[PDB]
Amino acid sequence: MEFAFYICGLIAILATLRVITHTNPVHALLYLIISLLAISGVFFSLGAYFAGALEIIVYAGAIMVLFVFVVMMLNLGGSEIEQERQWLKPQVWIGPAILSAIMLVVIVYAILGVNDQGIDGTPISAKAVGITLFGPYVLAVELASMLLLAGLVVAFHVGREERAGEVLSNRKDDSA
Amino acid sequence: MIPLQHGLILAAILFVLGLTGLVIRRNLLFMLIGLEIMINASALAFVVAGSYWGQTDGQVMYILAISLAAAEASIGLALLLQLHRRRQNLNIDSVSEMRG
Amino acid sequence: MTITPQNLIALLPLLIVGLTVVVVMLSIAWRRNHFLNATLSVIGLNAALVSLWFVGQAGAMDVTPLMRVDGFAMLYTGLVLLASLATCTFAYPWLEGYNDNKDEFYLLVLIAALGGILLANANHLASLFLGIELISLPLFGLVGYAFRQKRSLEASIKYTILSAAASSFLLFGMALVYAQSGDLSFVALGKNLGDGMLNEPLLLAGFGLMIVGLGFKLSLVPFHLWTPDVYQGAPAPVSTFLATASKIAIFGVVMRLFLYAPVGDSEAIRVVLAIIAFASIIFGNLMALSQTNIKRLLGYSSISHLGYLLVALIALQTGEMSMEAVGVYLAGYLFSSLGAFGVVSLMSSPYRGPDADSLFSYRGLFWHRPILAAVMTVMMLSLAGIPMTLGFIGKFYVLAVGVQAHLWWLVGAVVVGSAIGLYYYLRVAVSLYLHAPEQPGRDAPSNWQYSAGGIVVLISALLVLVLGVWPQPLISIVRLAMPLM
Amino acid sequence: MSWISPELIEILLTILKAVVILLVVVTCGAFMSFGERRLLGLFQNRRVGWGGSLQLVADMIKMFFKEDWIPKFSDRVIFTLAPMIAFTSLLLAFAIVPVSPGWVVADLNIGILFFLMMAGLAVYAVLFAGWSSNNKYSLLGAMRASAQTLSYEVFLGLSLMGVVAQAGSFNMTDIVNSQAHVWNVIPQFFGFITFAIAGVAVCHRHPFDQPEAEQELADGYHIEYSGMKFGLFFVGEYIGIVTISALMVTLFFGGWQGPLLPPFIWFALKTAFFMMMFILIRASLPRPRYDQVMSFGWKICLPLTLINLLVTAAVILWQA
Amino acid sequence: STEVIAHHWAFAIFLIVAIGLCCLMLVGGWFLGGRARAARLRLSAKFYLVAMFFVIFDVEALYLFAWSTSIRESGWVGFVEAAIFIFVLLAGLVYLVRIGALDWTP
Ligand SMILES: CCCCCCCCCCCCCCCCCC(=O)OC[C@H](COP(=O)(O)OCCN)OC(=O)CCCCCCCCCCCCCCCCC
Ligand SMILES: [Cl-]
Repeated sequence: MEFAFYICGLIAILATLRVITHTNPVHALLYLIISLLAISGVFFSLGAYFAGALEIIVYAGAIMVLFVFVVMMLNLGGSEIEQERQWLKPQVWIGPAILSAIMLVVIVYAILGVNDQGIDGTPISAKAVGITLFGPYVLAVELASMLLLAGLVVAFHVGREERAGEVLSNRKDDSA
Repeated sequence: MIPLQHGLILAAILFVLGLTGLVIRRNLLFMLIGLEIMINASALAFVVAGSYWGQTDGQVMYILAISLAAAEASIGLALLLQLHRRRQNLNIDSVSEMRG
Repeated sequence: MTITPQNLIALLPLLIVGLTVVVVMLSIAWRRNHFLNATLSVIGLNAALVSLWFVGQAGAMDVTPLMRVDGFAMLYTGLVLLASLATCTFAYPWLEGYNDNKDEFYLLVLIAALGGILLANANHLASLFLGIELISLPLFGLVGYAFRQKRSLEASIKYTILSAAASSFLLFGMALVYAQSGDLSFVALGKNLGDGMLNEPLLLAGFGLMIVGLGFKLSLVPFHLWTPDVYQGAPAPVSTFLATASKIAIFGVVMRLFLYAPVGDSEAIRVVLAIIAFASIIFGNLMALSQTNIKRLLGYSSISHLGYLLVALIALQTGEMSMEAVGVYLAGYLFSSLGAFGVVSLMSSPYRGPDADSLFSYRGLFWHRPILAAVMTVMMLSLAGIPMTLGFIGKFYVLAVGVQAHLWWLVGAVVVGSAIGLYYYLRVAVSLYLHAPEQPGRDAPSNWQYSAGGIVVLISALLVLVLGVWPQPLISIVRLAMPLM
Repeated sequence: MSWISPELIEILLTILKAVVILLVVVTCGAFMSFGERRLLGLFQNRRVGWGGSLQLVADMIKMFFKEDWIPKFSDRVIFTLAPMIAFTSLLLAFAIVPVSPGWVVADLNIGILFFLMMAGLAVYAVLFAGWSSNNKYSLLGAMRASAQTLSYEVFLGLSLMGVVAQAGSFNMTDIVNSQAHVWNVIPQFFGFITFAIAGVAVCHRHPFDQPEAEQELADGYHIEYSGMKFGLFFVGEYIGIVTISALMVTLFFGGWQGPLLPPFIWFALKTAFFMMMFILIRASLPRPRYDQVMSFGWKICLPLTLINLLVTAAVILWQA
Repeated sequence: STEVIAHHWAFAIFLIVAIGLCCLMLVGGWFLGGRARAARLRLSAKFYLVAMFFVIFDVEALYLFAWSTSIRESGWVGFVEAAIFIFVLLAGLVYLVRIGALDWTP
């Protein structure tokens, strides 16, 4: 459990850094999937068996698939932005990095001053979560369907193509 | 046993890394990718807290969070498609016509 | 708690709007019909407004651990339903010129309204988190409904990315609050802390990260840079909803949170909220002083109006008029905003591409659209807070709550901010009666649907004036709508 | 034997049995590849070793000693990872399959959820193969195949929710013990049909193979692959069929529960029937159009799975 | 119990051997055997929509999975709640099919 938490916790931080600093979009997504698998191990180490599985079933097996689909559809990668590698230029990342560092320091300070009896790791099952979802949190599940419906309707409205054909040519203003 | 503080620090590191990514990258794709790291880190914190208190509420909040991430990434990537189809450019700096 | 038959009556508004979302979607499935689908949406939203009567007769009750139905919930539910019916009446004339799928607009307005009703009854952090996303995700599509317009796409991309970032700060903050509390209910946030121990570092940090998310949605400095760009890019019908429903729905849940949460009476949070209010009041008016775009001007205006409301929140744990002030102020802001944004919608309908957003377009409105100019004048005076308008009665409440709470720096800001505001509000008002010989103005549509929008902005102006001279009726209703403490 | 302890041997015999299961599964998948090719020939009315059994060994030697090749302009990491995912996805999912009482690599609480986790990651093999290949036509074929998979991966889990509902658990052993009296093939018949359709689609087997048939601008996500890397995809498919077949036995056919023969024999017997049932299907089934497969997954299977679960719930709560 | 510890080690070894076996076969192919000395276009968003629809429906299925393992404990109230959820899902599916968003051929 302890090894799993620290090893997976470290695999995640290292992979996440590779993602934000990578030039190749697909490689960045690969390191992002690696970090999601690492976070799934952290979830399992803490006893969150349901969250654990969902981390791989929905986040690294659906949301990420959609991202790869888009990168492969628009043939992303090798763009002037990813060729200039501006993010690597120190004058571009030093400022943002310092703001993030100060935010982390302040947050960590607050965390270090909290009561900590420790996380036992007793497994919380998906059955227990389901009893809660269809018991005290019933309105959440019903309204969550409406939220996903809104995503479906909006994504279709702005994501639908006006030009028919599996292969389309990139025209300015998508002129037909 | 894992110290609750250690779990919360892991989430904070992944949150600040995701934010740094959203600000240093001009590509809309890397900005959307950075947001996924931030929302995953917030969901991880809820699971850590729910595990410390031994409650299913942490995992229930995680499910609501991943549901938003799925819906937000869906709409987010749809706008990326529209921008690419009309401007063949993902530099967010170019999407800055309205100002002042 | 479980869902008893009695609990189900208190959910009528949420259940009716939800059923409307389904029936309208099944109607679009059967056959796209702009008139029928718009009509079905309006009928469902009205039915929900009428159901509020039955909810009130039933009485205050906590349906589940996530929702508490009381007078406050009914009042804010009514406000969101009114601002949403208006959005629909303003959309039909505009969507008539939209040569593309138009039934989905109403479908999204309904789901966003569901978010506001949830936020009105929200008594749990999960409800707060879900309600904001139910009122934000539909708006991403509404702000970018005319994706073919460059400004509308820019507005949608800006709102989506910034709202997503704001949702992560909110969730992370709620997670840190949970790590210290162990309960996600508002009444438990700060309850476990002992005497003099309320300022627990992590509890304060969680609230601080939650404020970044809530402050963004309420366009409060320093999370306000998005307001002018999104308000201008979003289609005019949508701008009306973003300026009214979202702000009122989210400001209300924040009031309930700082009222029920024990940590709400933290001086550190109060002093931080006070700096945000002062900046929002001064920065909003100063940035709107030189605006030549009415949409951007009304954006900066929202920044200041929300700053005025925050003063009542800062004086919440010191008096009882605080809740009454916000109710009266938000009622006035609703009618005043529906009036100004609605006139912009009618002058931008039918959709012909870019909206009439330049102040030059309104430089002789009276000599073409007399009643529309008169309404805009009344709303400009109301938003300025000029006695004889409901806007002033809202400002009076804020100043009274502030004085009773000795918020002298904030009361001084309201006076300086209002003085700065008079310059731009009056400029837009007097402009309507100037003579613009240049007439590139488009002819008004001639259908009862367009005339209905004109009635909405007219009735809203009449209410702003009648309640501006005789406010006791409204004061009595808002006083009945009190949270179940 | 000084270090040997009664507990250590238990933690050693268990590891040995897990390795045995892994080897037997990989062997079965490879053998089926040959067994099929031959049976298909018999159906078409048409050797290296014993009945051609050594043909499998011959192919492996050739593929191992074949010049390994990664396209000069191909992402080596993604190009090399694709075959790996195809081979080590459903193979890992076999860890939850109880082959006999006392023989299960992992008795996990998530149980069936682990198969769904691995099935979800399998899609990346197709996507990575297409993108890394650097062949524009391969990319289109990969995207077509990937869209087809997602159209069947959508109801894959929901097809098994009726079985989970009756068992009240995701644990496979609990699911088997719950078929003691009636196998779930009878009560959850629609689930069995839908799961079979989704399972073969996930394994990219007939008739969900060749999703690039209609498009002339599509070739396949295996065009640039050669040698072992090409073989890893082929073997992965058959290992996946074995895993699916063993899941159907465990989920709809009572697993190792049989009247007289030894428990393991039943498991094998039933699994072999399913492995050969797919073979009968391959020959006796005309490939439908890409449009038909896409539509069938979203308009027929997905609704049916959602309805089966609701009806199963009503019957369960009624009987209680 | 030694049983759970034994199963933990067995699962780990199975996973390590499985991935190790794949690497062995791949590295063998690379070593064994000799070797010769030696933008304008895009794919339709119809591919994205299918993936986006999959994501939405897959996340919706998560709730039904949690209900499935707890149908008896949730009772008839839970059935009524799930029924409403499944109906909304089917209603959206009907909408997608009727608007033609689910027909690959134009
Ligand atoms: C007769 C049947 C057929 C007709 C149906 C009705 C038709 C109209 C429907 C639309 C409007 C409905 C508004 C209903 C308000 C009255 C609700 C009510 O029952 O009021 C009393 C209620 C407390 O009732 P109870 O708990 O039974 O009292 C026990 C005392 N021992 O106390 C409350 O709950 C307080 C209610 C007032 C505050 C909330 C108001 C919400 C609605 C308005 C929102 C907008 C506000 C701004 C309006 C500005 C107008 C200029
Ligand atoms: Cl007029």
